[PDB]
Amino acid sequence: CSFGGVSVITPGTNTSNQVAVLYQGVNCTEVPSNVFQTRAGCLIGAEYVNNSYECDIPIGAGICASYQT
Amino acid sequence: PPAYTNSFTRGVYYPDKVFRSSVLHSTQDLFLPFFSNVTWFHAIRFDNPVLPFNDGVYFASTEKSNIIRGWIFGTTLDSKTQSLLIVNNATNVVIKVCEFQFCNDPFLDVYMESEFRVYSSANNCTFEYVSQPFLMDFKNLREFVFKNIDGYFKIYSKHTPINLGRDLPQGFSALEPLVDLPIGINITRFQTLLALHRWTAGAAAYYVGYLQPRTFLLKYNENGTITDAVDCALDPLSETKCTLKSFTVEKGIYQTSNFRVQPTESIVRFPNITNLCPFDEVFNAT
Amino acid sequence: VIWMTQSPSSLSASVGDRVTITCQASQDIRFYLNWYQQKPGKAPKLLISDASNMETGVPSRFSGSGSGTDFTFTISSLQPEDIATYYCQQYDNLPFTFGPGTKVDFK
Amino acid sequence: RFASVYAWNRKRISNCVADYSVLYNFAPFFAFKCYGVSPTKLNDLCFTNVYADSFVIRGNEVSQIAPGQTGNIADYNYKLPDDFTGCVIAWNSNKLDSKVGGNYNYRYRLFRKSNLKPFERDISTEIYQAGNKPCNGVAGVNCYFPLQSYGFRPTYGVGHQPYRVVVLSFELLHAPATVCGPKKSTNLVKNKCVNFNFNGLTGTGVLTESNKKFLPFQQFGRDIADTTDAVRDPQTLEILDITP
Amino acid sequence: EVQLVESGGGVVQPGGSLRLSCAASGFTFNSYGMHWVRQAPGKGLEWVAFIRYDGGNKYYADSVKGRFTISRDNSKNTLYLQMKSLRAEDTAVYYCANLKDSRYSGSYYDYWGQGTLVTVS
Ligand SMILES: *[C@@H]1O[C@H](CO)[C@@H](O[C@@H]2O[C@H](CO)[C@@H](O[C@@H]3O[C@H](CO)[C@@H](O)[C@H](O)[C@H]3NC(C)=O)[C@H](O)[C@H]2NC(C)=O)[C@H](O)[C@H]1NC(C)=O
Ligand SMILES: *[C@@H]1O[C@H](CO)[C@@H](O[C@@H]2O[C@H](CO)[C@@H](O)[C@H](O)[C@H]2NC(C)=O)[C@H](O)[C@H]1NC(C)=O
Ligand SMILES: *[C@@H]1O[C@H](CO)[C@@H](O[C@@H]2O[C@H](CO)[C@@H](O)[C@H](O)[C@H]2NC(C)=O)[C@H](O)[C@H]1NC(C)=O
Ligand SMILES: *[C@@H]1O[C@H](CO)[C@@H](O)[C@H](O)[C@H]1NC(C)=O
Ligand SMILES: *[C@@H]1O[C@H](CO)[C@@H](O)[C@H](O)[C@H]1NC(C)=O
Ligand SMILES: *[C@@H]1O[C@H](CO)[C@@H](O)[C@H](O)[C@H]1NC(C)=O
Ligand SMILES: *[C@@H]1O[C@H](CO)[C@@H](O)[C@H](O)[C@H]1NC(C)=O
Ligand SMILES: *[C@@H]1O[C@H](CO)[C@@H](O)[C@H](O)[C@H]1NC(C)=O
Ligand SMILES: *[C@@H]1O[C@H](CO)[C@@H](O)[C@H](O)[C@H]1NC(C)=O
Ligand SMILES: *[C@@H]1O[C@H](CO)[C@@H](O)[C@H](O)[C@H]1NC(C)=O
Repeated sequence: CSFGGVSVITPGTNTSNQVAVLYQGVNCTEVPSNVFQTRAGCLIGAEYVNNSYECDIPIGAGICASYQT
Repeated sequence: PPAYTNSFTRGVYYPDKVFRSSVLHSTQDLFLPFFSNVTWFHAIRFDNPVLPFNDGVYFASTEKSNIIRGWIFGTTLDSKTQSLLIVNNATNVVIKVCEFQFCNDPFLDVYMESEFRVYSSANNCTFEYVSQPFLMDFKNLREFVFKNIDGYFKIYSKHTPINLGRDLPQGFSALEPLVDLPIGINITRFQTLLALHRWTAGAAAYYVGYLQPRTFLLKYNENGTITDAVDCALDPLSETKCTLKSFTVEKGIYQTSNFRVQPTESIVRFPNITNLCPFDEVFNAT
Repeated sequence: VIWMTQSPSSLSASVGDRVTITCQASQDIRFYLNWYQQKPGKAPKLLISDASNMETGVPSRFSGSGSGTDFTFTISSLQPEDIATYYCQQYDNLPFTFGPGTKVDFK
Repeated sequence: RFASVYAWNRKRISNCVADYSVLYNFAPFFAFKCYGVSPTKLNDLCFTNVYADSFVIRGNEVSQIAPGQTGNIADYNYKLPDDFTGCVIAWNSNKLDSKVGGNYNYRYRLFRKSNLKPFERDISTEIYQAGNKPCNGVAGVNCYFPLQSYGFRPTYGVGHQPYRVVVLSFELLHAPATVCGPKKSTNLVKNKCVNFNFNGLTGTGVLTESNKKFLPFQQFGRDIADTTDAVRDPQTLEILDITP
Repeated sequence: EVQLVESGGGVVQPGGSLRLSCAASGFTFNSYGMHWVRQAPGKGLEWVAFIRYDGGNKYYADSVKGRFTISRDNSKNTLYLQMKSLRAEDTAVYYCANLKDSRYSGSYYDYWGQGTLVTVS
């Protein structure tokens, strides 16, 4: 039965209070807006784009995230 | 009909009688949860209910007169079993734990200040207490927290002057302890006393919220006062702040908790069957 | 499990008569017992809480007494809206157990 | 005026500090039997309820105020339970409770249906009907008055003199704090490695003047890593640092 | 003025599952520990379950301990009873009750529901 750690990504309090959560190798249908499925787990609270920028907050397996837009 | 109010950061009390310097201490006790729905009673026409207790009570009130003038705690609010009574005179509070035959609509009766409209029997009390202030130290908020552990109570109190707002203002103020009574009483029901001036009253309003077992992170400054607190189950960023034991979280992934799907039901399959060893021949012979 | 028994489980009495209903427990419940009334087809309305404290909105015909293991529900007069089924409840040990219930009828 | 033995008082003792040394140097104390507790240690214990019963009895019946006894006092006048943890105190009062010419105001009940329960008090005056026939409130043959008056002439032997009795019964039921004694104390030296106790806090270290400020409700402080580093002296109310 | 409206009753195959829902609106709710009570058709009232004010401790009857679960949602003010592995001895009228306790829940008013007919055929 799926399981795994839960980590909280904060752009850094100083900037804001939003946060996104990655559930490591958890499918987005078995977790319990912006929901994105990646091979590294289920990413909730960030939208996935096809552009590219410099790493900001490493998420793992090629993906990153950062207060922007 | 009910009427609710959002209590933002209210009812944070000092957990123990210990001085602490500029220190973020993580405690786990009965606290009123952050950003909760407290109930905004009026009882003014005159209708004050008998509320449960369940785990303490946070009780706020905003009254410039002297109307909310004590409390009644108990389990049946009758004879045969004991009950606690906090009455609040103009000079001193008198806590009394006797087998009160409580009336249906209890109130004090002021001109002279009588007591015979509250109860009608005072048999066999084993506890008496007299302290001076207990109440009244633009408008002024007065907050109390009652909780009864094991056998003895605990009343925490804080009286603060506030400006005109939602009567539960956006801010922070820690509650400092008042008394610690060795009563030895099961308490599950309570209601509030009033004074009626001899019929006709003013305009009461009190806010009641219920305490729950929560983990808090309190921040004591240099002088030992609490200036801020973080409720470790209010979202994800508060879980991160309780993991780091800090109030400032810089930029990056911060691992906090563990995700482990639970079970559900519980099938239990086995093998069909076979020989059935006939009781047909022994219970049913000719 | 605290078993309860009620007596008599069938009863027929006319107007103005008095009705006693004994609730007997298998353990000791001190004064924690509720007496409900259920008219047929509706949710049960409570009448007596903690075996002696009659409520508000109920007439003063009903009365409750007894303690320990034996309790007593007493109707001093049968009005035609007293025809219902009466139930017990205990409170000390979870689970709470209702009684089997007694039926009052007219002659 | 102590009350007579069939109708004894019962003073419930509420919250106090209880110095038992005023017991200890008060009277000659013909009998002083502490049962559950030993009397040299009473000034350092907390009790919840201290029930003080009080009466008078004859001198050869002071041995009947004990758990599990027989005779016309302990059967049906005053029955101590067999789960007893109090202290029975008894002293002579022939100087006070006995007058010349008979003192007919101390009575004991000598006939009853059966015994009492522990701590049971009766004030009945109904004529015990020993015989098979009713005598409807008129005593005489086979039905007697139940309360007989004591004697207490001064010219009676020790063993017929009025002995006053106070029975203390301590119990510790539920409450986390109640009537308790006033323990030791000692002095307060400074700048010396000593063994200290500050209202429960047991430790070792050097006591020095502090510069911390506690909130009137706080007794002691702890440092980072959760170890006590300052206390407030219960008696003098001063804040002292503890170095190890 | 109190409203306890319940839903989820209907024909259930034996060994099936249901979610009985009790929408509560009126009193404050979530200050009272609430109960599920059932009545078999033609029989007396039984007892099913009890849940505290915070959803902390749940207590079940000694006959259905394990086949039912009781939960509450304090955001929408609802009670839920998950009924799995139903036999034919569970066809009943389920009431969503708030019993005038005074030892455990500490309530003072007696608020009963209306009752759903759960027919297990
Ligand atoms: C305050 O509340 C307490 C809990 O809510 C009550 O405690 C109850 O006391 C009972 C004894 O008086 C216990 O009964 C015993 O239960 C155990 C197992 O539960 C049995 O083995 C014993 O045989 C039984 N006692 C007897 C004489 O049969 C209750 O279990 C206990 N409740 C709980 C939850 O443990 C207090 O009584 C109550 N105080 C007052 C004054 O009401
Ligand atoms: C006990 O024995 C009797 C007789 O053998 C059984 O009765 C038979 O029951 C079956 C089915 O119920 C019928 O088809 C037969 O016709 C019955 N026979 C007679 C002679 O009546 C009875 O069923 C047996 N008990 C059990 C539990 O099997
Ligand atoms: C405890 O009792 C002692 C009694 O010695 C109190 O000490 C006295 O307090 C008064 C009031 O300030 C002073 O005037 C005396 O000089 C003190 N006595 C000595 C010997 O210094 C002490 O204040 C009491 N403490 C509390 C908290 O009440
Ligand atoms: C963040 O805010 C703090 C004050 O709260 C300030 O000292 C610090 O310089 C700020 N950081 C940045 C990058 O501006
Ligand atoms: C999650 O489950 C769905 C089917 O419910 C499936 O289509 C999807 O690929 C799964 N995601 C991952 C990451 O396996
Ligand atoms: C990114 O590009 C892929 C094709 O390479 C396309 O299938 C996908 O939809 C694009 N994603 C978004 C968010 O447009
Ligand atoms: C307070 O009540 C309102 C309406 O009843 C509800 O929308 C809100 O979610 C409640 N607050 C909390 C914290 O549940
Ligand atoms: C309140 O009670 C105290 C003692 O119980 C008494 O001295 C005082 O006069 C009372 N207050 C009033 C206003 O009578
Ligand atoms: C107090 O006295 C009453 C007499 O009416 C008695 O019933 C009760 O048990 C006593 N209380 C206690 C705690 O013994
Ligand atoms: C409280 O702390 C401030 C500094 O934050 C200090 O200036 C003030 O003197 C302190 N108050 C006391 C009573 O020590």
